[PDB]
Amino acid sequence: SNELKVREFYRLHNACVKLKESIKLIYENPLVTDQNVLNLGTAENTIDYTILNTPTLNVAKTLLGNRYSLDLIDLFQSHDFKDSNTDVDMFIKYPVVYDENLENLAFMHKAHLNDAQKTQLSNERLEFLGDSWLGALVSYIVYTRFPSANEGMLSQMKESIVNNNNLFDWSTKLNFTKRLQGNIATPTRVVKDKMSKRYADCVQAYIGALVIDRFGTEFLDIKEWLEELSEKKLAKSS
Amino acid sequence: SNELKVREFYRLHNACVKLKESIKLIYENPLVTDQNVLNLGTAENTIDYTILNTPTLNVAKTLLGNRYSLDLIDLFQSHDFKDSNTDVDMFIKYPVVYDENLENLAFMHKSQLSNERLEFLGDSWLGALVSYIVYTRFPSANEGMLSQMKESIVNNNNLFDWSTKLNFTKRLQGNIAKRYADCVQAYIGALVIDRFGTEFLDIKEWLEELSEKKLAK
Repeated sequence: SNELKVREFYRLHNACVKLKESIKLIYENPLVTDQNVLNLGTAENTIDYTILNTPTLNVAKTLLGNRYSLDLIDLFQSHDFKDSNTDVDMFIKYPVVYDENLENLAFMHKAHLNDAQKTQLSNERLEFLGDSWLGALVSYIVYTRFPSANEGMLSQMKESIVNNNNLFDWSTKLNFTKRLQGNIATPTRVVKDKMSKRYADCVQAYIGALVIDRFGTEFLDIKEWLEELSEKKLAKSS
Repeated sequence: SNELKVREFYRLHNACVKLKESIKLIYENPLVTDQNVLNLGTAENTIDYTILNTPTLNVAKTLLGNRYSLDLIDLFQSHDFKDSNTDVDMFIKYPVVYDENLENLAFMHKSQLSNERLEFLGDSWLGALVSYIVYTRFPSANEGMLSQMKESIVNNNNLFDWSTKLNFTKRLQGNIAKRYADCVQAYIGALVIDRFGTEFLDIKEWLEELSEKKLAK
């Protein structure tokens, strides 16, 4: 329950961060603030009319119009809200997964259960997802961090980060070795199992869990678009 | 003119979609609602205290308290706001790049300015998005099946077919009767650059901190 509060806090905080970003865009948008880009009372077959008549502009205008009563930007500012730091960070080591079952799944390896159900009790799917998303987030980091680098420099920098050796070093830093301890442990006196790959996979799976919990609408249009293009391939689900 | 308005319209609409998503999460968060099902405060421990005195909770409680004056969820519904369909879709064939300079750069082939970095970025984001698609769409597939499905989608042959359907051809040619796949990828790179905001920001910052040694090099 204590842990659940921390989990729900970051879910809440990240939603606040998104709201703040979103409202700033809306308040300052060229289409919303003046009539300097979008003329009023233009003819039915003009783009200005089409746009001004959208639910979107009606909502945006209503929001901008209500600032006198509650100014969302000023709300955040007056409470000294910070996006990337909060007082609760003291209680955590790394970004939090909101769903406790999902977090625990990230560390799970290989009467009875269906091969389908054991599949849900294995971090394999999460690892697959997390591997892809680690690559994308790191690619974004290198691309934005080195605006002059060419493809070869970006690829190399990325490779230096996402390789298994580096991920195993991350697992140690994040203390995943303890996460994987349960009832059965090899004593200090007997030769241990090979654990390196297993640790690296957990890192990927943990990122996969962070992604499942955070994926919302930021890239939803791209996502739906890609899913549509992929609809024929996705149909071959045998 | 028309074109600039469409670009700005989608930037605005996507911000409205995110606002609507976030406000719902804020209104319905267990820490904020009255049931107080997690016994925030009642428990009387240091974390309860820390949580209660955050800007975050203070902001959220103010938002909830103002619903009687303006309820953001009702606002959207009362205007029949739809996330994925708008009257402006008339003007477009596929998702819009807000920055026209960025869109143009995506069509500038490698060997000066070129799309090579965008292609790099967009190739990894295509992979991540398709991975998310198959993961969520086949909740029971094993890793092997997910990989087979994904690979059947993101290979250069499929990407070539897409570039054709999308008519990225009629944009690069006119006079004369792998390059094209790279454009599809660069375009996604552009879409990504335009949309990346706060949704994955905490993970991105954490990964960057973890990567600082490597990046300093």
